[PDB]
Amino acid sequence: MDFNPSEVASQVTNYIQAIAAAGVGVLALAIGLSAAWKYAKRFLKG
Amino acid sequence: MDFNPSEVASQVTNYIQAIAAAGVGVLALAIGLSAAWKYAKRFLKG
Amino acid sequence: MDFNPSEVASQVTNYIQAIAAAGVGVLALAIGLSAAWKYAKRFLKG
Amino acid sequence: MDFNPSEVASQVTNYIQAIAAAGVGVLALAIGLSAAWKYAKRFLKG
Amino acid sequence: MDFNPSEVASQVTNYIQAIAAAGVGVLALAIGLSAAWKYAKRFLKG
Amino acid sequence: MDFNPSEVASQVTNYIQAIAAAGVGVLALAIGLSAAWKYAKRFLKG
Amino acid sequence: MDFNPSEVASQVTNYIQAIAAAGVGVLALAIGLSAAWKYAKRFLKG
Amino acid sequence: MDFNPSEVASQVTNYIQAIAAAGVGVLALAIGLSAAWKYAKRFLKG
Amino acid sequence: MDFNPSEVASQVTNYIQAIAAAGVGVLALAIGLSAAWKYAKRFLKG
Amino acid sequence: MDFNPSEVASQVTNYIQAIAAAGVGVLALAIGLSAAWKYAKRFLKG
Amino acid sequence: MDFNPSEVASQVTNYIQAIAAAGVGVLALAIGLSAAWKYAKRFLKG
Amino acid sequence: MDFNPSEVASQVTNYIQAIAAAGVGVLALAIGLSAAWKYAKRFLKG
Amino acid sequence: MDFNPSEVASQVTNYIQAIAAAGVGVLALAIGLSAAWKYAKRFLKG
Amino acid sequence: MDFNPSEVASQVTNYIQAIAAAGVGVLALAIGLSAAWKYAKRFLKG
Amino acid sequence: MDFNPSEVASQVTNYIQAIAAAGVGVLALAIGLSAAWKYAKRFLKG
Amino acid sequence: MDFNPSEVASQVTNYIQAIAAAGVGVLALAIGLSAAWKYAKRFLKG
Amino acid sequence: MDFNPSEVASQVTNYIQAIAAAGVGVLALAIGLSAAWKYAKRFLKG
Amino acid sequence: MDFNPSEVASQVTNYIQAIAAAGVGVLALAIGLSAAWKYAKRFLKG
Amino acid sequence: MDFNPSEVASQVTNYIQAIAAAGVGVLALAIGLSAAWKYAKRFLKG
Amino acid sequence: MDFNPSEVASQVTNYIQAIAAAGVGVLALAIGLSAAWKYAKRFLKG
Amino acid sequence: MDFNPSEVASQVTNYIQAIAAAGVGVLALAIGLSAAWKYAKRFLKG
Amino acid sequence: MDFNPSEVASQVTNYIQAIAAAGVGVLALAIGLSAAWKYAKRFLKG
Amino acid sequence: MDFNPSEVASQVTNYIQAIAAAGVGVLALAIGLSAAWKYAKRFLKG
Amino acid sequence: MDFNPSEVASQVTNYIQAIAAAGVGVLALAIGLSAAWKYAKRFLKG
Amino acid sequence: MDFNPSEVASQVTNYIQAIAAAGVGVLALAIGLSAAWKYAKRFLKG
Amino acid sequence: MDFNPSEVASQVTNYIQAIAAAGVGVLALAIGLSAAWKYAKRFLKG
Amino acid sequence: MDFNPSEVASQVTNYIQAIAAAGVGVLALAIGLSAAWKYAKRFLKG
Amino acid sequence: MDFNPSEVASQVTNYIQAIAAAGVGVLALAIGLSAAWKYAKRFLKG
Amino acid sequence: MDFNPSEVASQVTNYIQAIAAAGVGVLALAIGLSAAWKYAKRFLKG
Amino acid sequence: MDFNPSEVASQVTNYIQAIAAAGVGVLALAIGLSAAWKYAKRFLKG
Amino acid sequence: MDFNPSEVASQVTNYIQAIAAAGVGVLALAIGLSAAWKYAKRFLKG
Amino acid sequence: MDFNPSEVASQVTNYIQAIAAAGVGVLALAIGLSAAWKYAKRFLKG
Amino acid sequence: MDFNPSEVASQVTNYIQAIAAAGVGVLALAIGLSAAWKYAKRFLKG
Amino acid sequence: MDFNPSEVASQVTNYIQAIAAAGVGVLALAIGLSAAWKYAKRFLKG
Amino acid sequence: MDFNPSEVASQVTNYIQAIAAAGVGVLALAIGLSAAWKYAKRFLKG
Repeated sequence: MDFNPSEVASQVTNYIQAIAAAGVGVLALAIGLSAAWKYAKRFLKG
Repeated sequence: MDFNPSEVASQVTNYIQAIAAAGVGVLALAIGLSAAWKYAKRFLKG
Repeated sequence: MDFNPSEVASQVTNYIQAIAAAGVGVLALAIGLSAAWKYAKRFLKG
Repeated sequence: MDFNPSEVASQVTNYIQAIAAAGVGVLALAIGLSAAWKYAKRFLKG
Repeated sequence: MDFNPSEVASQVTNYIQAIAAAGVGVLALAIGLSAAWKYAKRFLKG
Repeated sequence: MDFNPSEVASQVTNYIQAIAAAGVGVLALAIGLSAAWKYAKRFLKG
Repeated sequence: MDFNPSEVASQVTNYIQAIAAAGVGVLALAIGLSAAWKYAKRFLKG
Repeated sequence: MDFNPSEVASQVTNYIQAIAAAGVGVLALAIGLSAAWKYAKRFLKG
Repeated sequence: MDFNPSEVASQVTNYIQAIAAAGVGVLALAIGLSAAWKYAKRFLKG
Repeated sequence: MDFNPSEVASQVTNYIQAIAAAGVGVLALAIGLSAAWKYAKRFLKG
Repeated sequence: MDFNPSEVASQVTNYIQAIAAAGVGVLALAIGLSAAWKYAKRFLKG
Repeated sequence: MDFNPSEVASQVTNYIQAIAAAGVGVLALAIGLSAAWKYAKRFLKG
Repeated sequence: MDFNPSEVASQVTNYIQAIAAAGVGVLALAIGLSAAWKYAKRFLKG
Repeated sequence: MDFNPSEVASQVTNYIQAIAAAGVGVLALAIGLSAAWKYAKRFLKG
Repeated sequence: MDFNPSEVASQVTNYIQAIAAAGVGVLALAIGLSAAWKYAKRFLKG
Repeated sequence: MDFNPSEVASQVTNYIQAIAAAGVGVLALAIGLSAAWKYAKRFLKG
Repeated sequence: MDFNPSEVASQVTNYIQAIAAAGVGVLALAIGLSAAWKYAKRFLKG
Repeated sequence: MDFNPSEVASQVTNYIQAIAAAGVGVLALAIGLSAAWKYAKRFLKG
Repeated sequence: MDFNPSEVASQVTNYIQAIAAAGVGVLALAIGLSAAWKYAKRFLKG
Repeated sequence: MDFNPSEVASQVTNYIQAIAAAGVGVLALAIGLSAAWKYAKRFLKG
Repeated sequence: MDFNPSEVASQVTNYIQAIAAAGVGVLALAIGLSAAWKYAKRFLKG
Repeated sequence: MDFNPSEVASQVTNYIQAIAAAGVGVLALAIGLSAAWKYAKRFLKG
Repeated sequence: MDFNPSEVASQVTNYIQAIAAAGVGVLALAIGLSAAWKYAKRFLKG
Repeated sequence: MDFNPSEVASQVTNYIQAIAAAGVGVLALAIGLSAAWKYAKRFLKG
Repeated sequence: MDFNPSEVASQVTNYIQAIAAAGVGVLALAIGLSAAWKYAKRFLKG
Repeated sequence: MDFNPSEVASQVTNYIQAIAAAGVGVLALAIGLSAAWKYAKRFLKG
Repeated sequence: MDFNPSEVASQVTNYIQAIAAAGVGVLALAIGLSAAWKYAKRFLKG
Repeated sequence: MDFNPSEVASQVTNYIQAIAAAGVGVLALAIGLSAAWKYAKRFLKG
Repeated sequence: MDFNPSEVASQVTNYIQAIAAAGVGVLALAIGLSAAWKYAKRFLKG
Repeated sequence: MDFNPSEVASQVTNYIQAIAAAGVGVLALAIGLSAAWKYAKRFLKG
Repeated sequence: MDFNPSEVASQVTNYIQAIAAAGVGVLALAIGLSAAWKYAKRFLKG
Repeated sequence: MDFNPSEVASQVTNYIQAIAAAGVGVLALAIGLSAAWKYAKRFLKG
Repeated sequence: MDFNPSEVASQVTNYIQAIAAAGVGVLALAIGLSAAWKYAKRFLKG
Repeated sequence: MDFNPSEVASQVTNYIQAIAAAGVGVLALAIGLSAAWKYAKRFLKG
Repeated sequence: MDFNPSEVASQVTNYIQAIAAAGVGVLALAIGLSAAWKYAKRFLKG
């Protein structure tokens, strides 16, 4: 069993598409907000 | 999840239309008034 | 357990809606005031 | 402890009501005076 | 004993709720203050 | 598999064209507005 | 008994699905929080 | 010893009440003065 | 007596279930803690 | 004597409760201080 | 019987193809995961 | 009686199939575990 | 049989070309992403 | 050493009493003069 | 006397229960400690 | 075979010229952009 | 790939010619107007 | 000797009280000065 | 081969002369422009 | 590339000769007019 | 003499209590110091 | 090679004499002009 | 050597008394001048 | 090298004596003229 | 018959060429694999 | 000889008091300087 | 050889006196200039 | 026959030149790759 | 033959001069590049 | 041969003087430049 | 003579007390040093 | 000869004093340098 | 002949002085290099 | 014939000088190589 | 003659005191060295 460990490269990688997103990916709703958060202060700052 | 963070550009931006207005936008009622406020003093100043 | 860490993206994000607000969000009562604070000085300044 | 940092928005904000006043707020006694100060010179200026 | 190490995930995690708070969590009383601290200087700065 | 990791340089980079835009790119509608936001206050300021 | 040690590959592997999760897996509730923990400080930091 | 690091949140925080004041806090005697300092120049400026 | 030494495979193996746990198994209470121990330092580190 | 090595799991583990604390645990008095140490510099930095 | 022990080289070797896989081979499902496990922590770590 | 000692080669060999397994063979349930035992420590170690 | 073990150097090595790739190689799709993942946060960070 | 940084608030502040005066303070001899300077031109201007 | 040497299997075996323990068995008090010994260095190492 | 492992230094190194480029190298199209990305915000910021 | 990142200096720079213009450049139609805006008020002011 | 490493938590910690002060602690004489340093420039800046 | 790694100091360094320029170096055409960009707004601002 | 950024001083400066003129320079046709504009009112005012 | 080798388990074990301490045990005075050593550099690092 | 990095202080510094001039230095031809630019408007303004 | 790093707080601090002065301190001869520089223009401006 | 940065206070300051003059200093020939410029208009204005 | 036993040295030796190979010789297909087996774990381990 | 290896704990530990100092300890003369080094740049930076 | 590594603390430290100066130290000729550079623009700015 | 066994030293040794290479020798193509494998991850890691 | 094995120390050692170089030695062309690789990102990062 | 391995301390150490320089040492020509690189952007930034 | 061989157990055992020490026992002076040797490198490593 | 092997403990140990130094001991001249090497980059890094 | 075998202890031992050196002894030229080899990578790694 | 068997001690012994070498003696060319073989893997391993 | 063979026990035994030493006894000079030989490699290995 050697073809096994390669086909597996498919096993980390499918676990990763959304995952890589968890900090960066759902967060864009709150994170752009860090940007949106800027405007929060400038209307105040202008 | 990568299409996520772009679609999100829609999330800061919709939070911004009125917001950008808060200092400049409701204030035009009181701010033009800073202008209107000028006349306040000139009828007095003329 | 891999579906776990994604469903979790729901765990930072729900902690964030008000939170992101704490500096920008309650503060708009005092912060616009930084703007309102402007007028404080102009009636004096005009 | 996450509800903590929001309830706290109450902690900057209560520190701010008078505070925001310190430069603008007690000063209106002396500052309007900057205005009152105008008249000081005009009776002289008229 | 293998079910042991998983049930344990409960052992770090219960040690963490307040803990994660210690720097961010009690500190919001002093930290928002870093924000509140801003106003400290602006009434002075305006 | 070594030609793989280079061809991949194509994988971050295609994820980036719009992305790099998200803060700077959709925002130019609201951001120029930060500029447009200037005029907001000057007609008031002039 | 030689088919034994292979069928066994099933014995480490079933012990692993949740297990691999214990540090990474339950922790995403507290760990994303390390991320969520970021926001903790920025509303303060902005 | 885990209850230790939380009870400690009490250790940074008690070190902070006056401390946060050092730049903003004693300074209000000299800093409002930056404001008071304004008047210094206006009686001269009026 | 030859069936003896096989039936015995049952004798090491029953001695092993908890045993294998001793370093890894009770320790997950203290070990996850090595993980929990991380958070110990980050609230401090953030 | 085989029940011995398991009962022993009790021997590392009781040696560990405070111990795990030594770097993280007494140190929270000085370590939060690394955090408290932050404020040290900001009142200076603000 | 001497050709016997060589033909036998076929007897260890056929017992080995999957076997060699047992730790490395089924495990790639959980092991790449040790890699996949990395990403677990970075979305959190980024 | 000389054909006897050869036919006997059948007598050690049938005693051996499971036997050879006793240390390696039942143990794969606990031994892979030595491998599974690895993961025990890494979720802790990661 | 001695030429055997050398010709075999061909047997590990052919098992290795893709294999060496499994962590580094398929992953460049997700890994550059760790890089691509950077941009995820900067449009937010800029 | 934590009482140190507060007692120090005494160190900027004592450096400030005259200092704050340097532009506004010695200058009142020349600055009122900017006022006195007015009269310079009016006896000429009347 | 032939039943003698078998009944005797009882004579090595009863000498062995604790004995097998001597290196592994009392030592678990000091040996887990080799494990406990790990923590000794990590609180220092973390 | 010893001259082999040196001639091989040629084998990592030829795999590296473009590779080293993958994060830094294709990315300069998107990365300078991080710089170009600056200007994105300043025309807005000026 | 090293000549790549330099040739790229061409990639930010071509993105910049008009861009640098966006706030300053289209705006001269409205901005000179800030100047033109002056005259707006002087015919009124003269 | 296990009570040793805990009692020792007393050994880093006593080395730390002043130490933590060295950059933040003696420096408040020069650092507030960074603040005091501000005033240096404003009497000049007002 | 030890004289190799030093002679190589010549290999990063020759890759650097223009490179260091890429952000600062081609950009001076657009960057001074950030300065030139100032004038853009002042003729408007004067 | 270091001689680059100096030769560039030529790039802002050539963009400036007419530019500096835009508000002051074309405007002298309309601006002297602000002066010419005086006469507009005096023939009326005399 | 068979009870001998067990009673002896008492002979390694009594040699071990302090001994196990020698690297970990006296060293906590210098080792926590490796931790204390951290602070050495941070007051410098902050 | 340690005398190297000091002799080098000569390498940034020689790159700096004109350079520091680029914004301030060639620009004095156009910048004093910002001053000269004043007069542009006053002959108009007087 | 631990008393060393504290006694050293004396080493940055003695390097600082004049130093802190270099920008603010010798410059008061030229900087008040920025103030003195004001008068330069007002006798002209009055 | 620490006495260096102080002796240097001599390096900005010698660059400043005439420099501070450039706008205020050569200009007094043209600037008093702004005053002289007054008379230009009054002989006309009287 | 004495030349017999020497000519026979040919009889063990011809039985040995492949034979010596059986453990080392066919096994290089599976054994290098023990080496190849290394890589199995490192792509996972890197 | 067993009391030997413990008494020896005295042999690493006496080698350590100054030693632990070498990087952290003499260096505080140059390292605080890294801090002192800060001020180097701020008088320049203020 | 143990007295060696301490006496050596003398070897980094003597390499450091000027070195620490290289960025901060020769640069004060050009850096104060960053300050001197200020005046460059103000005579222009006043 | 005694000169035989020495001349034979030639028989293991000629079997060894390539052989010693099999794990280390062909593998340098894949092994340097373990090194080359590093770069795989750093372009990703940088 | 005993002088043989020493003269041989010459046999590993001559195989080593370049060899030791293979990872460190040819690689300095690509490795300094890991350093050169830094600059890759900073011109982008500055 | 034991005096050999010490005299050798001379063999790593002579390989190190320039070597240690390769990243830090030739690079000071390009690295101070990272500092020199600062000025690149400030004349632009001032 | 049979009591002889037992009384003799006293003859190996008295030869052993120091002896067992020779590698472990005198060596603790140099061996802890292997530990002490650690610190050798960390002050360097920290 | 039994007193021989103990007196010998003197033979490894005298071979060790400098020896233990070879990697750690002469190297402190180059190794502290790894520390000194830090400063190499920070004057550049500050 | 019995004095023979002792005098002989002189025969292994004289064969050993250099010999023991062959792996450790000539190799220190290449081996310290394994240490020297470290630096190879750090100038690259720093 | 009795002097015969002693003179013969010369007959095994002369057959032995090279012979003893055959495994250890020619092999040092390939065996040191087992050592040299180490380096084979470390340049790869470093 | 029977007392003869016992008195003789004195004849093997006196031949043995040094003899037993020959392999173990003179060799401790070279053998501890096998231990001393360890250190040979670790200063290299650390």
